[PDB]
Amino acid sequence: ESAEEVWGGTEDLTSLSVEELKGLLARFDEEEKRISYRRRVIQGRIDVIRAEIVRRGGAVLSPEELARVLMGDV
Amino acid sequence: TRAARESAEEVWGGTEDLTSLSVEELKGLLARFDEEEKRISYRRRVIQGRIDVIRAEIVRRGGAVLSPEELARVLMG
Ligand SMILES: Nc1nc2c(ncn2[C@@H]2O[C@@H]3COP(=O)(O)O[C@H]4[C@@H](O)[C@H](n5cnc6c(=O)[nH]c(N)nc65)O[C@@H]4COP(=O)(O)O[C@H]3[C@H]2O)c(=O)[nH]1
Ligand SMILES: Nc1nc2c(ncn2[C@@H]2O[C@@H]3COP(=O)(O)O[C@H]4[C@@H](O)[C@H](n5cnc6c(=O)[nH]c(N)nc65)O[C@@H]4COP(=O)(O)O[C@H]3[C@H]2O)c(=O)[nH]1
Repeated sequence: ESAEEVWGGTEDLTSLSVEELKGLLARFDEEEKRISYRRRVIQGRIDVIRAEIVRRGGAVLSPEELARVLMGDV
Repeated sequence: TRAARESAEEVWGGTEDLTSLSVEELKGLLARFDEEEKRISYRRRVIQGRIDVIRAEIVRRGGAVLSPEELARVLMG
């Protein structure tokens, strides 16, 4: 929370100390871990939604075809 | 890879069986999902942009200093 604002008024980084950067880094890292996770998940759910469109209906996908779809070829 | 799944109470919130959705609805869901995907990938970009900037500054001055002793224990067990 305090990370979003301090990073906006801190202007340049030398004004901070190392043990303060370790703090900004920590609270910005996991926010990136879960935003990237949430990203890859919905990105994968899009490849199966688009793949579903071309299989015309209730396409149950064998573990064989899921690999192809998840790479990008839906 | 675990903390994300815990706070991911909204990523699998009201999801539906994609093999049950009708062809018409799939296109309607593709639109909604395509908009959040492009919005989370931007916030992702600007965020990881900060991280690289702050990680560079740290390494520049003090850095990830880890005494060869403690580091050995990390690699050992
Ligand atoms: N449906 C779907 N969409 C996807 C997938 N992966 C990425 N996208 C979306 O489409 C764009 C992908 O561009 P790219 O040609 O992979 O081009 C990417 C890629 O070249 C690079 N990039 C971003 N993150 C990474 C990463 O973690 N690793 C690598 N190697 N390149 C990355 O930055 C470019 C722009 O990324 P963004 O701004 O996020 O823009 C991304 C994102 O909005 C996927 O598997 N499925
Ligand atoms: N072509 C393409 N491939 C993609 C894209 N998004 C993800 N990938 C692939 O999927 C892997 C996992 O990405 P993640 O789970 O978001 O995990 C990512 C993400 O969390 C993070 N990352 C990616 N780019 C940056 C960056 O510029 N700064 C920081 N701090 N982290 C980054 O590190 C991991 C990157 O791992 P990579 O070795 O790049 O490995 C990436 C890359 O191989 C994309 O848009 N386009």
